[PDB]
Amino acid sequence: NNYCDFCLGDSKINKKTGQPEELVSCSDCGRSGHPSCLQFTPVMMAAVKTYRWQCIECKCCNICGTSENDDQLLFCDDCDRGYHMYCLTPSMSEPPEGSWSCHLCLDLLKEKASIYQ
Ligand SMILES: [Zn+2]
Ligand SMILES: [Zn+2]
Ligand SMILES: [Zn+2]
Ligand SMILES: [Zn+2]
Repeated sequence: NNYCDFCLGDSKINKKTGQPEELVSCSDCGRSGHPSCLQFTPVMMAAVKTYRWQCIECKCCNICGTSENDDQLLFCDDCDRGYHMYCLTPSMSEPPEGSWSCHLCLDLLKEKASIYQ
């Protein structure tokens, strides 16, 4: 929990970059990483600190709260939250093309959301 799974560093030292960098930790299993190690964009690096982020193994739909039907569980390209295609309104029959930003991110980030330009 107090070490980055990817570089084995900690909050005091990112071993890849040499800089101090906060860890983000999965709210369910404790899997931790530096945001840069997790290869998050600066927008996502920021977003995962504003809510109880979950790693891919633990990720649940933010709407229904389940981790079932992973073949329909979208990840927002800005905040990394999961959403089932069928939980969205309107429901999506097929996955989207290109980048996809959830409603929370569109509201908060506006023009900085991935879906734009
Ligand atoms: Zn790291
Ligand atoms: Zn986890
Ligand atoms: Zn759902
Ligand atoms: Zn989002």
